[PDB]
Amino acid sequence: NGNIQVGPTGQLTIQGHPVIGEGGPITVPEGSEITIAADGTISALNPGDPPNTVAPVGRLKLVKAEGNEVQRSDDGLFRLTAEAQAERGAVLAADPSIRI
Amino acid sequence: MISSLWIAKTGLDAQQTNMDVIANNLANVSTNGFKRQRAVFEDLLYQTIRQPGAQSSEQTTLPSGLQIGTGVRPVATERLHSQGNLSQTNNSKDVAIKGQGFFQVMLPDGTSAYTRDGSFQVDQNGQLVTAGGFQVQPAITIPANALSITIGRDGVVSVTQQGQAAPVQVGQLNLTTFMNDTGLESIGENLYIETQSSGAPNESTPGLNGAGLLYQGYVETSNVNVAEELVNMIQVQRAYEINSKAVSTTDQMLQKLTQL
Amino acid sequence: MISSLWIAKTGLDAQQTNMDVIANNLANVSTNGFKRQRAVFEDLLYQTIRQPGLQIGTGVRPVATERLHSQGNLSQTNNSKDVAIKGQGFFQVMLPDGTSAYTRDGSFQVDQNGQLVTAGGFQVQPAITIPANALSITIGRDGVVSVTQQGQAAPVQVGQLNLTTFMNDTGLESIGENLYIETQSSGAPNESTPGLNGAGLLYQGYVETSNVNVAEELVNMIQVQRAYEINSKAVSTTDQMLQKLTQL
Amino acid sequence: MISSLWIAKTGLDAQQTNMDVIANNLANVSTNGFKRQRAVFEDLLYQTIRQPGAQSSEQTTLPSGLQIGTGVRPVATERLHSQGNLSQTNNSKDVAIKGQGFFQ
Amino acid sequence: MISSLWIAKTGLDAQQTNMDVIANNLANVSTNGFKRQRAVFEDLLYQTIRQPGAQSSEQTTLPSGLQIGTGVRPVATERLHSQGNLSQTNNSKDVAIKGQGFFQVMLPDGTSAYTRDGSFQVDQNGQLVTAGGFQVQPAITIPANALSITIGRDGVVSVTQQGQAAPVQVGQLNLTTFMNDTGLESIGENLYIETQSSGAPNESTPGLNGAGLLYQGYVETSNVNVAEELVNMIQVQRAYEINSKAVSTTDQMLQKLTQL
Amino acid sequence: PTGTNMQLKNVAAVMVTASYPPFARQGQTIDVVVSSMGNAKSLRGGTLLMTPLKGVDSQVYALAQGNILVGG
Repeated sequence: NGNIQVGPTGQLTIQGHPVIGEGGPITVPEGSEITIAADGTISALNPGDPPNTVAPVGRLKLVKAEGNEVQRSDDGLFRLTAEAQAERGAVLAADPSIRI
Repeated sequence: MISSLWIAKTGLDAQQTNMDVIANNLANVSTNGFKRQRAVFEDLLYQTIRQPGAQSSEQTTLPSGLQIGTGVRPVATERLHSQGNLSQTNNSKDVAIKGQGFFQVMLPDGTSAYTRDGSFQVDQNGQLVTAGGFQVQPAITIPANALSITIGRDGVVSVTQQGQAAPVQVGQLNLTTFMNDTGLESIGENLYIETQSSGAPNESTPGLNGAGLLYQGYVETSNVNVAEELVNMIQVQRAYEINSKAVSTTDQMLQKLTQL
Repeated sequence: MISSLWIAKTGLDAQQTNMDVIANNLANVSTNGFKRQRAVFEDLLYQTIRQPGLQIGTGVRPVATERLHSQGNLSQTNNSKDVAIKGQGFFQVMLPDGTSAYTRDGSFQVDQNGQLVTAGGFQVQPAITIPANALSITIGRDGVVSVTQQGQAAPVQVGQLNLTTFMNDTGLESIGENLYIETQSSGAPNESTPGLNGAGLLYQGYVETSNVNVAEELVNMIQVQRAYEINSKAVSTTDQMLQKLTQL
Repeated sequence: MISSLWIAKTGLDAQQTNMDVIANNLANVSTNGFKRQRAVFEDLLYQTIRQPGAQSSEQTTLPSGLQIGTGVRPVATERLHSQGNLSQTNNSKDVAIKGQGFFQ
Repeated sequence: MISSLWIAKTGLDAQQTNMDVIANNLANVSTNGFKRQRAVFEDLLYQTIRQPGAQSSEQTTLPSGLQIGTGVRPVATERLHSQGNLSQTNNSKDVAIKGQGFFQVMLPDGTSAYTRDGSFQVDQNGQLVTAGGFQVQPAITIPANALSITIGRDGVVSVTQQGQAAPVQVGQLNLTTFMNDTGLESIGENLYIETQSSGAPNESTPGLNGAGLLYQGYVETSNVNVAEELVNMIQVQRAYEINSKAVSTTDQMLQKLTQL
Repeated sequence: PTGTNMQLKNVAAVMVTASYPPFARQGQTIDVVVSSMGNAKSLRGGTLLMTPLKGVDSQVYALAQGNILVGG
């Protein structure tokens, strides 16, 4: 689900779950316009300011996992199977080849 | 209900405004002291969608991203304050301006208006008024038994009475100049009033630091160039054609969606 | 569900975007110093099916519109205050909030206390102060604004009209009323005198007209209408196939 | 809307300027000490769709590329300062100049 | 969206480029030292499909396969550098070239352009400049109290002073000739800048090596032949109408394809 | 160069306040309070560069530089 929604405090949540970036959960400046990039780079623009101040604030963590390595949990979110957990670690390393 | 239809509607309205300006310019060809008007348009807003200059990828940025524009809207109509060609009407009371000045008149309300037209008459009381009966400042009083009225280049109004070899001065016609001449509010009746964008009225003698020279027996006709108006009429007609075609094309597209 | 409705929908939306661009180009055919826009379409992600080799598409999505920065035709205004640009360059105009935008519309006026402003009233950098008793305003090819006064037989130098040149003219942000602001894709606004360092020249009494060619827009409208009809037919075919499926 | 239309529009203004100059010259036939005007025109902008002399290939160069031009513009209206014919009015107060001087 | 429509699009736009060439030639009829332009068109791509020459039936080749072509593109516009008609204006400052030479002019930015318009003026310092204020090279300076200026057909310039019965040479007007005169880039203002396709500037005094001869009191009028322009109008209109007819036919075909 | 665009993200302009203690002698150290002055999100692990602490008489009485401790 790519339907990302901002909050009044500025954090990125998907279905109420905060989005995970390279610095952990993604927090974006409050009241800013966001442009996700082909590699997940998040650029924040403050309204009123000139377009010269567009500066990135983080990067979405995009991971690659086939259907064999993921099993659905009871809350609708997929997670690594035990084998795949022991093979590729508990925390998946982000793949830079993923386009978005 | 669909964006392209609003954009084409705005285009149609702008072209209709341009045609209205053209028709107004052509309707005032015979008006003395008339200045032709030209409208200037601007585009309206721009939908952001994808902010250009954003990070397209960690090391690269988006060059000239996706901006969707709205229609068009007229900014303002500017006058062309240029010396309209002069004409000899051989009348002692017609006055024309060679430079950049204006005559001052008093409205019945007590306020002061400014007119460039110099077709003047005399009322029953002997004061110099315009064609609409408004009393021209500074209130030159022409006496009962006048034989000839002489208005010089510097604005002196003199009356030559019977049997006197010297002429009697009865007033002094001054001209008002503005910092921004196009900013005046036209109320019709060949009258312009001062606004805050037209600076302040600077009174000056006709021949001094930039007021024009007054010519007696001359009238300043309108500066409307008619061949330009015909070519612009052709242009406006073709543009209205194209905008109406855009409207019709959008109409044809929505029909297929209704049919779906 | 999983089908072709979305493919066709993404297609229609692209034709709608192209038609919006065409309508914007046509509506601004009378604006002075307007650069036509062209929308670039470039397809979505592909889904790969593995054999014991084939890739299915997903649709089309608009990426970025480009403004064509060619030199438009000049027209006549016989107004001494209007200047057009021969070459590549932008007039710098100061917005009320304080940030400087960049415009190519050369139709200027003098405001109530001197000062050269655009048609919207915003002041034009570098600031000019025209004297009140000016008889004729002359703007030279190299941007020197000289003013003649009655009596003195020599014109008085007032200001220089500097042109701001960007290395990438397409990346400027169009803020609306014939104004562009610099962006990260069009950085480093280079101020120069007109005529040197690649800056354009100035023609006084002329204004630069729009860049919109008409035939391209009309034929593109024909193509957009017909492609929209095609995508609508595809949507209808998918609808009928799903209707036949559900009736089982 | 069409470039050809703008080019013709200018040309029309240029010819109208020529006509106005001719009319003004004819209107001042009997005036003394008059100098007839003459208008000079020049090329307007030149759209460089294809650059003349562009290096199309590493060996061949494109000669005289696509230089689409815009209309015309009058450079100026210069007065022809030449000695007009002298005429004898036979008045003591009438003076005429033979060379290139001016009265102040 | 369909091939025939793209081919017809090239067609309309190219007949317009013609139309622009015709309009540019017409607008500069009164321009002194103007050269008329002519556009050249070429064929666009040709889709191979069946390859012509490929062997069918082992011993029989296939002649003239499906070379389906795309539209048209204009190659380039070439100026017709021919001698325009000389017009006598009886001026000491108008110079006309009768051969194949160019005057050299210095732009204030440092580089040099080349012009054929011979209407020269004198600045406040006495230099011979172009009507646009650009200073001619070499650099003819004219004395203050000049009574008559004589420009010979050899390019020598003489000034007759008072009290001197012998004219004094104050300069020498040279002509610049090029290998290819069509390769000069026209920058407007009757000025050409040298490009790499026009060779290098060859200086020559008027009468030798080919440079033309300079006439005083004459101006080289434009070589635009106008009846040819009208006949070209009639074609540029009929061809555009026919291409639009092709567009309409393709539109009808696509409409019936859609409606079914 | 005077004409250039600097868009920093790791620098904040701050005001430093301190108390000049009784009978203070040169070379002694005092505590300072560092407060941001414009649109800065945080001062978590920043370092205060050389700052001259003026008095009411606009004379330098102390020089401030160190690592800021923010609660967290």
